[PDB]
Amino acid sequence: LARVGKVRGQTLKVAKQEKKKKRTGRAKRRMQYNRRFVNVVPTFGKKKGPNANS
Amino acid sequence: MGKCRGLRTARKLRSHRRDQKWHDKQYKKAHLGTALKANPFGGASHAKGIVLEKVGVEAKQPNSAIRKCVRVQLIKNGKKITAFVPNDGCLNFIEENDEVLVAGFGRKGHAVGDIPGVRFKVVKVANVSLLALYKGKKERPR
Amino acid sequence: WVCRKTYVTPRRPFEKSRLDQELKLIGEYGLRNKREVWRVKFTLAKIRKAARELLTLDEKDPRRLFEGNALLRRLVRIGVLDEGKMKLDYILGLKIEDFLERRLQTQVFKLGLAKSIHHARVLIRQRHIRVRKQVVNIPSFIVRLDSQKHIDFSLRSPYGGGRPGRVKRKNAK
Amino acid sequence: DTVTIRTRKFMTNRLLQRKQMVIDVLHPGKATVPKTEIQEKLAKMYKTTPDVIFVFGFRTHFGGGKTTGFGMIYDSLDYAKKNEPKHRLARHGLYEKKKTSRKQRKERKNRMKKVRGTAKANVGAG
RNA sequence: GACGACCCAUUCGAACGUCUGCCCUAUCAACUUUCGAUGGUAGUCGCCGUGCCUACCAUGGUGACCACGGGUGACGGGGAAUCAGGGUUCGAUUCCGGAGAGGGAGCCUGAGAAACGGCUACCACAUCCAAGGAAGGCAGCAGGCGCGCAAAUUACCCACUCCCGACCCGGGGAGGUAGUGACGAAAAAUAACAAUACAGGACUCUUUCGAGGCCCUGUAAUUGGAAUGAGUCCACUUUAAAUCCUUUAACGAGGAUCCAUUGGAGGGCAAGUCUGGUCGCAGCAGCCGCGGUAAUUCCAGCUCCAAUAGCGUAUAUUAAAGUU
Repeated sequence: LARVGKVRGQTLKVAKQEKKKKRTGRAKRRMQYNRRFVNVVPTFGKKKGPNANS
Repeated sequence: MGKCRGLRTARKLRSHRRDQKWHDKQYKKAHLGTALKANPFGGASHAKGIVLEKVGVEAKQPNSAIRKCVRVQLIKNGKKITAFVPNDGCLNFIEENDEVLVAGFGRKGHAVGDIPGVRFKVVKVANVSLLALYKGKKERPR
Repeated sequence: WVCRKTYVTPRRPFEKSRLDQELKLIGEYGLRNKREVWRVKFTLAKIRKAARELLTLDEKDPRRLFEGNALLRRLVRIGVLDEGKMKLDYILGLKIEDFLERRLQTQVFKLGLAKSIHHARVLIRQRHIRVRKQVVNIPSFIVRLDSQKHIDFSLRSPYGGGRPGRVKRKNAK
Repeated sequence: DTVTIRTRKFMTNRLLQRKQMVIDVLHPGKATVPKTEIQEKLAKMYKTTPDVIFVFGFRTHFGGGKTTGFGMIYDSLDYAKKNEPKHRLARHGLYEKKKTSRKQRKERKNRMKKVRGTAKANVGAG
């Protein structure tokens, strides 16, 4: 149990690398503005966050 | 309060403050220079040495682990420093009797975390970073 | 030689309240980064500091007169302040948003020919506008009051007279 | 194209025997034309003929539409040929340089230094 | 007109002298004197004033208002970083003053030097030699070795700016120009617009359902029209000659590529009680703490968050510290 490389050398290695190109600079802020505030969805008090994979 | 507020007491103020400043811990290390003489560093951010031999270092309770450090002698002092090695499997990328580059933890004098007796870590083996060795965007140059 | 910074960073690294204001402000005007925001706010807070001196100086001190008179002229010349005001107290009533109205890309959209603000910035950079006789490529022109009645498209462009682009003449060939 | 030559702050510079102005030029759909073409037009605006005219400068602003330079016009040839920095005369040829690169001078100089009486070998001979 | 010379004045200075201003240390409190310490008298010397030096004579001078001694990774100042007010820290380094050219000493020339791109000697180095002798000092520009955590071309040129000479003409690694350059600073691209398609709010139309709808919105599907420099590149221009920049031919965008990364997602602190693997092992963790088979913190995948042509890490230091 002194052995190193243990946890990293017995884990599976997988990927699903992107084909889709993400935006930079201006447009990345444009989407951030619209998706949060100018949609306009919000409803009754909730905890949701901008992520939820629950 | 409880002290002079004269108009001609500049001497009694500026000589008192110059004495009671030495009771501060920080000030007393900076200006005596005993810091420099005692440290294995010259005040330099990094330093370079040559490996002596791998070791295993036990953890302080509650935590129990073996932490796989090294022990190193320096180029320019010849004295010995015990240095941590970062992420999993990076120990293997350090080979005995080669040069390394060391660096402090980020607490600037004191032992960090649950590992005692270690005050230094390792960043580059031989002009190549632990990152690129670990991630696999570079290979051993030998 | 001589160099200095034109912006400062916020003291707090994160703060839910702050970030939303900086985000939504950037959304309206099509700005690229917060560095384009903090730039404005440095200049403003500088002007707010100079004004804050002169109000505490004696009334009818010669220093206070000559500075204020020539200062307020400059604020009126760019059009962030009116001459129906014309005193130092209204400097402190000035705020961030009034500047941004006088930006080039804002004035293209507001008083000229554009779609959404995101379009208008691209037109400035792709050399399809001029300011009186002179091509520009800088959306941060900040535009003097007199020059608002000379904003026109360019005289060599496919927008108005001048040679077509390489999408049209390609398809012609 | 059709281009305009336009004056700007003339001086009758009697001491050097010349007339110096600015060469302010407008070009409509082009800009940045040869300097040779420019001095032709200035030849037939003061009738001084184009071999005593000399011009230089001519940086072109963004988007074209204007270019601005600096021009001299001498009364006679010999007043130019005397005064004139050499490279401006050689700019439209009548003079050259040689001489010859750089270095071959210094290495010869230090060799000439170490002889006395006769240095005619080193001046021709190495 | 040119040159030279004596003196006076002038200019550029040079040299001494006045008053005030200094970092740490008392586990440095008494210091200085015939090996002149302080003063008097006369003389020598020197460009001159003067214990500068010598003879004779006196016994003074300095200190708890910190002398004397020791230390300084101490050249000084004009300044720099941070900063409400008051401060703190740094100043090798482009301007000004000073000191020094391997370490010491002596000296020639000159108006000016105790000169080192002058000389002589000793000491420490190192080179050539026919062994008799001879020659040397990169803290000048480049360049090499060494030292280290740590730093560029043995490039081009007197055209600019100035200096030197008997000189309008000569010379200058001063200086200018280019190369290397993510120390650092300023500017601001990496897709904008319609069609269809779903989707939403005011609306308004309807009892509601539902439908329309333009101010919108993303989001799918393909596209369509339109635009531009990134690059490639003739010409002009630039300049000492050229590069770059600006200016202009001709090629140059359908998103699969003409590809944005660096860190983070338990709390402090903006963002996952998602999925797989590991099971106090391996590792993470500035700090508090995570891992003992159901891990929101480890190793990976997906998604999300922050800043962005930048971001992370180590160390010195300031603010936070009314914890000097």
